[PDB]
Amino acid sequence: HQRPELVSFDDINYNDHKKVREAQESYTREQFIRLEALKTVRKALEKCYEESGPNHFEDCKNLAEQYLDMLPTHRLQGYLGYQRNDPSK
Amino acid sequence: GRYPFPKDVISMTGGWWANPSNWKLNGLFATGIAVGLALWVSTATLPYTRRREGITSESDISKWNAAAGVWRERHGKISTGEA
Amino acid sequence: IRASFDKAEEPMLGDYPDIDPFPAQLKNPYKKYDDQQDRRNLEEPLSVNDDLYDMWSPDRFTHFKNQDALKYFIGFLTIFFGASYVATYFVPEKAAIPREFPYEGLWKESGGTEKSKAFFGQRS
Amino acid sequence: AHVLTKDMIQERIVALLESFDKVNDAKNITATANLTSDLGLDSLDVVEVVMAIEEEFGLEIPDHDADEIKTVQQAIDYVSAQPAA
Amino acid sequence: LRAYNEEKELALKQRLSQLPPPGKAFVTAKEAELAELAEIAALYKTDRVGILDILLLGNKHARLYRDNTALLKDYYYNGRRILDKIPVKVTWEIKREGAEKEDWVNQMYFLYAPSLILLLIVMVYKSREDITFWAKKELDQRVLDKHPEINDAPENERDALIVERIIAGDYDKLASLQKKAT
Amino acid sequence: ILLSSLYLFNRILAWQGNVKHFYLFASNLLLLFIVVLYINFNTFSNSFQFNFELFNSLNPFGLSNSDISNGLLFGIDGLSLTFILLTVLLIPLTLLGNWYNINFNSNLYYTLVLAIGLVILLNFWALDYISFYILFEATLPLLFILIHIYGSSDSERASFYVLMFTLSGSLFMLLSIVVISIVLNTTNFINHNLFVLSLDLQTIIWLGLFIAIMVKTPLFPIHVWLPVVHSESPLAGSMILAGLILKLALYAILRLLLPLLCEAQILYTPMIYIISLLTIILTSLATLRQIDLKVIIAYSSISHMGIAILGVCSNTSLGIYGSIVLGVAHGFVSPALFLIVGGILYDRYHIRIVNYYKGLTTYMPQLATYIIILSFANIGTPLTGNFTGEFLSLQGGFIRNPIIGGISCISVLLAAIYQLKLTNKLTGGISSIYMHRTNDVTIREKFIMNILIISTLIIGICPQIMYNLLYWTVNNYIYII
Amino acid sequence: YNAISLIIILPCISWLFPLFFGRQLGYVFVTRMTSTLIIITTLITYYYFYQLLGNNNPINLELFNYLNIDYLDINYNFEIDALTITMLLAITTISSMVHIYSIGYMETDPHQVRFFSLLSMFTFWMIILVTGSNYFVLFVGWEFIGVTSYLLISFWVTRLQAMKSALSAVLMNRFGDAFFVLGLCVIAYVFGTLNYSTIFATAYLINTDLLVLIMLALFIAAMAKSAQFGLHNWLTLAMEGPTPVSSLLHAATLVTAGIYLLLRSANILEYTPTVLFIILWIGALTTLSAGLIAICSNDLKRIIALSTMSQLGMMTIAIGLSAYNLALFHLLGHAFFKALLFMSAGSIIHSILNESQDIRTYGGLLSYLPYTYICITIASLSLMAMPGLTGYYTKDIIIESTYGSYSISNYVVYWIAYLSAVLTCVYSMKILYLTFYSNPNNNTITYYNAHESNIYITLPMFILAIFAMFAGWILKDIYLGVGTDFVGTHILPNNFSYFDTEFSITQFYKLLPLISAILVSILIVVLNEFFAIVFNLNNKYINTVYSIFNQKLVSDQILNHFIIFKGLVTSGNIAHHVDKGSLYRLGPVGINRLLNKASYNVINSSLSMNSMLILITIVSLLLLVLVMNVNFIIVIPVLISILYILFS
Ligand SMILES: CCCCCCCCCCCCCCCCCC(=O)OC[C@H](COP(=O)(O)OCCN)OC(=O)CCCCCCCCCCCCCCCCC
Ligand SMILES: CCCCCCCCCCCC(=O)OC[C@H](COP(=O)(O)OCC[N+](C)(C)C)OC(=O)CCCCCCCCCCC
Repeated sequence: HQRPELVSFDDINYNDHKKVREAQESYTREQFIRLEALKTVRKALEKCYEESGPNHFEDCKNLAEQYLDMLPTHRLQGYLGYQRNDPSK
Repeated sequence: GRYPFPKDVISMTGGWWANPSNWKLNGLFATGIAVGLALWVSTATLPYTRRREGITSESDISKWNAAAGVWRERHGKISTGEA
Repeated sequence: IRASFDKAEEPMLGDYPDIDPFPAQLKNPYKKYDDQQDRRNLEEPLSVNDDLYDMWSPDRFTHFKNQDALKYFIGFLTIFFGASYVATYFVPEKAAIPREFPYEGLWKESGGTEKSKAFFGQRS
Repeated sequence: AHVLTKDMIQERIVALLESFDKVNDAKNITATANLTSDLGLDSLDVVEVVMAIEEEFGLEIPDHDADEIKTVQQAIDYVSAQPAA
Repeated sequence: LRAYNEEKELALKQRLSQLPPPGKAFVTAKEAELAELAEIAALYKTDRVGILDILLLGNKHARLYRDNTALLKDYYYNGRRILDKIPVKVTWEIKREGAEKEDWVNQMYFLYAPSLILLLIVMVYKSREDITFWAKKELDQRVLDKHPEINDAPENERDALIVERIIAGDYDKLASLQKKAT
Repeated sequence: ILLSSLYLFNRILAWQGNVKHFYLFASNLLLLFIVVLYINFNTFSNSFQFNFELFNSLNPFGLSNSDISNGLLFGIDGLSLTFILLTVLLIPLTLLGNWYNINFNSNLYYTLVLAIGLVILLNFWALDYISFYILFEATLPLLFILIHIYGSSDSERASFYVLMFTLSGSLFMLLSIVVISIVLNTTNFINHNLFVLSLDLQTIIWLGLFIAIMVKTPLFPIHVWLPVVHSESPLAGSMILAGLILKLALYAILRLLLPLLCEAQILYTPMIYIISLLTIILTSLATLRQIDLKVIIAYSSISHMGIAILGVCSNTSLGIYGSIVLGVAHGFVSPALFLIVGGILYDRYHIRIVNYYKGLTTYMPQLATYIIILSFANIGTPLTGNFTGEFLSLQGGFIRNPIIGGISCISVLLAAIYQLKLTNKLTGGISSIYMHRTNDVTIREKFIMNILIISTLIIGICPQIMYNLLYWTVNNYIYII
Repeated sequence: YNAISLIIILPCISWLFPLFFGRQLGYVFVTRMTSTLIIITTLITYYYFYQLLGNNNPINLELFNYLNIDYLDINYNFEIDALTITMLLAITTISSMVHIYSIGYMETDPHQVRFFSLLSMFTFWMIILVTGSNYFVLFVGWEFIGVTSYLLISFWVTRLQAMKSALSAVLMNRFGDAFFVLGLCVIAYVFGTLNYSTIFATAYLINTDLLVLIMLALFIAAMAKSAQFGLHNWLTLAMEGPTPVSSLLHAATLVTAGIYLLLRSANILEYTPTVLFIILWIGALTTLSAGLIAICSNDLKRIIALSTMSQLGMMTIAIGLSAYNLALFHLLGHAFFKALLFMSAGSIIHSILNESQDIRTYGGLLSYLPYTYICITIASLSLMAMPGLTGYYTKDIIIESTYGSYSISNYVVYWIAYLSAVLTCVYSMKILYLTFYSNPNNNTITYYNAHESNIYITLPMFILAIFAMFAGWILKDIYLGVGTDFVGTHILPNNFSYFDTEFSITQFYKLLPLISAILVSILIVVLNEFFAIVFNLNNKYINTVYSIFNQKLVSDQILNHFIIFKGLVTSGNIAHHVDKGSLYRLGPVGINRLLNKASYNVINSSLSMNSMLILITIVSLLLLVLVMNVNFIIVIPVLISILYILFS
């Protein structure tokens, strides 16, 4: 199981392509991890609902609210937006 | 009743009033393949079957909801309509 | 020739026969034809908009005129909807008050929270 | 299923004409009889007859062909020429 | 495999010469000439040279053989089409059930189809090193790394524990990668 | 090797006289070679892998290992690999579909066909703007010659259309490529997202690139050349053109446009959505009143490409994956329909007018089954890759703009209308009086159609099997801050 | 032994094996084998239902992944729960019965292998539809049943009208499918998934505008599928197919897919009262229109189909009341006696040498066909909700829930549905009388040769008769029980009114439908037998209204002329005037003309002329540059004019 070392666009000189590729890949992989977190949430919600039936509302309120919260933020967003813009300035 | 039909026309459905002279032996073969396929798949898909409730415990469910509350408190998360 | 869209095409033909189109469905089906199903004989001239007048064309109905059928359709819908809407006024009132539920309408059980009991919660 | 024979057609047509009232006579009905001449049927009465024939054998006669049959032989042969009769 | 024999072609050429053109060679539809057409056309499927001679020999033999085979092709297929009879067995029999191989089938069936099968197999098995599996493993390892005591819990309790911890906390590193943001 | 293989080619030509067996063998070897490459392809990396350079000054005739790179660059990532696999799948079938109906100058015909296939395959390997453009135009002379010599009655006008429209778009593409070259002094695809041009310059370059995309995809209102060029092309030309050359456009968007002109693309996206909704609705409607078989099949492709475009500019991972899957599924299905109309019916009856055809089920039940299957596949039945592509593309489009995507959902209906209206007349009714009975579909035709059907079904039941090559790509091009 | 696996796979075998091997087996074995497989499937479904009533713990079958991109995770997941098992009861019972029936009904036809394979295919894809655990599998089944409907309605391929009807059906259901795809897109965007569990877990928190959008799209899909008055014309064209096809389609499955889609979406439906209102009122309109057309039609199959439409609208009303158990129970009960109606109709048609379907040509067959008479009579009486029959326990309580509804406005719906019921008794009695009770209208030879059908036709009618008498009573507790938890739909307590509709009902409203049904039946029979003039009048105005009602309420006219034909005309306008008009003007043709003219002009005394040219160039250049020095904008028109001279 590979765990490549994380790199950020902010530190690097964009003229070393190896580092830039590593930054792009690291950003993508973190997005995918965030997706896995969202899916874990959703699977827990499904199990909660299926076992709680009529009182699933009270039993699963926390999971439902959290899943609805992480939906707009835990998708893919791609690295071009952040490498091509520096948020400081 | 019936009428003449071109004999050269070959269709995998058999065409007109297809009733082959060895149909009983081909039928034995067909039913053998049928039972084989049905039984094989019924056994093969057995591990992927489960009941709806009783799979997880109340412990897991309650602790997961509590963890979700913990997450929603670490962030600033009000409830629906809570305003 | 008869329809507006066929008339529109008359400048766009040069040396092609200006045929009067007749719905092939309305050609009586007891005459003999080279292709009985399409009710066409061989080398019969084709109207420029033929594809709208062959047998494969959408069926045409002769009983009512198109405008008249439109009048009937809209009339049925209007009378039905209007009669129902006006009937809503002349309505008896019920006899039993709507049912209610404990715990301020079970607002806990349909999720809900103390800060929001109006969104989730029954008649109590 | 059910299949008709020329003689069956002829027998049904003969009975049909026998029961018609405006006929001159019943005995005079021949296989080659002319409804217009021998049986003395009106312009419209032969029309009534052809309607009866189509209603009996369960077919539909076009206008151009109905008026063409003038003798009972013509009628029998025409009814035998149609497969769904 | 070597099977060429220039003696035979220099003979086959005039054996062809006697016959009318293959376009008009069967338009009669006597049986003797049709018989000789049967045998000469049968010569088409009797393969008459292998690889050792096409590689080694000169081009005059090449052109002569090419013309011979062209005329044999024509006789075979023109008869087979305007007679409904195969030129094997040697006078024109009707036995069309089987013994028919087109030239494309060997290459396609024995190379292209195995290639597509191989492609499907490779895709199915390359689908295993998917990023979803990698990320599930990575999330599990991050939980185990931060919190190694669930390594003491028994197998069935483990996975529920990892799920608990995942739900509660943001084990990702994305914000850590976004250092200029704060 | 090359010397020996050339000797082999020459000897086979001298003895056999028809190159076509050699070309079939060659193309099958190329397919096997690409599969070997896929085996050895690392999928846990977003980097181009099988790199090589040509026409470098230190080694004009070989590969370059120099520290200065002034030649043409080639290499592949997952996105290029997908389309390359599609190409090598399609080429041998393109050779095979004309195995018997070409009886004159046949060697030249097969040479042109194989050359066009190789040109497209190489085009997918290109890694910089100049080589991409070179191989992007190199087909036009071959297509012109092929259509002019081996085409149907109206083939001269067809050849002139296929050359002129594509040149017209390509020269504006050339303006954009020249501007990029002189502004950046670089042309590569490896690091071209690292250069952030001023917004105005991006807006200007985007115009030339997108004009090329409009002509090549095609999109409304400059699509009128495609139905011609298709109807008068020979079967190989039509199959190649429908199955690969159109996907070159989609690959062009993803490779040349999105990584470089991100902000300008964000600015222009609603214009793209206008043009795609136009092409879908209007071409689908115009298909209803066509009377030629090949013309109708040609009109279908434009609408499916419109849905593909709506997917590919959606700025969502789902939209891009849907566009790719739809491209691949279209490359499977459309060649099959073109095979039917222009190789089976056309080679048996030598006519394409719809009125002549009717009730083909009675004599040719197998051909009728094939028509039904292919048509329900073309209109997007689930468990076919076409449905997955259209569904994901529509999801992306609806997310990017809910109104426009919601209206675009009418494509399902419109596609059903024209396709099923065609197949209704073709399959049923009483057998036509104008035509006589001919053979049913043969072993070769059935083989080709079975290949295409099983491919589209396989990716339709489990579209995930493509993900291992494309999971980097679905993130490499979306622009979210 | 796995119930769910066998249920999904035996019908698949019964579908594919005929297609793979029909030339090798022949229609004898193919018919027997497909029938047997469907019987085994039905028995397994019954056993499963028995156990589920014992223990409501549904089985799930989770298989390989369809899609795992971004947030969307779609899997081939199947489950069988109370709703699904109800649907599967209907489906498997009627499919098995129709397979048996088709052995007899279809014994003469050349193409029986393809027919039976298609019936089995349709059964399989419907089972897939109702068993899938997420909206995607639902869609797969949803569209494949449309494909099979196309292939069945055009089974007699050589008949032009058959293929036109098949095209109509497939295109209207593709309209429904376009709206369904819109709904799928919005569901995936809003919820991030298609699974039932997640959507139902987080439905109650979602913004109501989004829910209304989703539910309007899905309801349009179900409206097309369930032949509501917006999209209904295909329903009555579908009787172009063989009678067993109409039996399967109009009773158990094809028209019930829409009702199932709404029933599955119930949890979403509750939080969107607006669409519930729209559903209720569209259902009322459909039931009224279907009954009105039913009175004035003369074809047997068309009558039965319009009855199907009316009942579909009535369950649509039941949905609109949030009485979901009510509509489900009517769906299940209606499937049985509707299939029986169609089968008995097939027998009646087969008894006639002409094989006519017109009701005005049947005459009196009560002596000739007593067993078919008793079967059709049982079916009708179940349909009119006669006391102690299965249709009673469905139809009467649905009628009463409208009065019992909390919404004040639903009292109009009460009278509308009531009119529809007595309307229904009217055409049921008309068909019964005109087939068995009237004086003979067909010629003598038919009455000589009129005889019953074979055992393969008779047995399924017998079985469906015992069902249409006993099933409603034996099952009323399961679906309409005071406290029943079998179907686990979570009804908003505010909306739930099933107690109110029973306690609040008065003797007048609870008795009026039954009394009116019995009276109007007797009235129609006695008026037909004693005062035929009142029916066979000759008034011009009444003939006009009758003509309106006979032509599907002149809606089919409206569609074919104003939508379909106008769209074909507009397509012609585009394809010619735009595509081969304007686009070619700004294309090959216009450019060709422009270049011809310009080239002709530039080509249009080898010395003197050229010398004049050189002077003119020199002087023109001098003057032009003088102008440019003055002001460059002024020279642009001069250059334009110069080019106009030279090229034009
Ligand atoms: C006329 C149009 C304009 C023409 C412009 C360009 C014309 C180019 C002419 C075709 C030549 C390109 C194909 C051969 C080049 C690749 C040869 C090679 O050796 O590949 C290099 C690459 C790296 O190899 P290496 O670094 O040496 O390490 C080996 C480790 N064992 O090893 C690899 O990774 C393998 C690379 C596989 C490449 C696949 C190429 C697909 C098609 C091959 C033939 C195409 C011929 C095209 C003919 C029509 C013209 C376009
Ligand atoms: C005729 C219908 C029979 C369907 C069921 C019978 C199969 C018996 C085994 C059951 C498991 C299963 O179906 O999946 C089959 C396999 C195993 O996947 P899995 O990991 O075990 O499932 C996951 C279950 N979880 C979620 C519990 C872990 O998946 C695959 O290779 C996916 C590739 C798709 C097939 C390749 C296309 C070739 C088809 C050619 C098209 C014409």
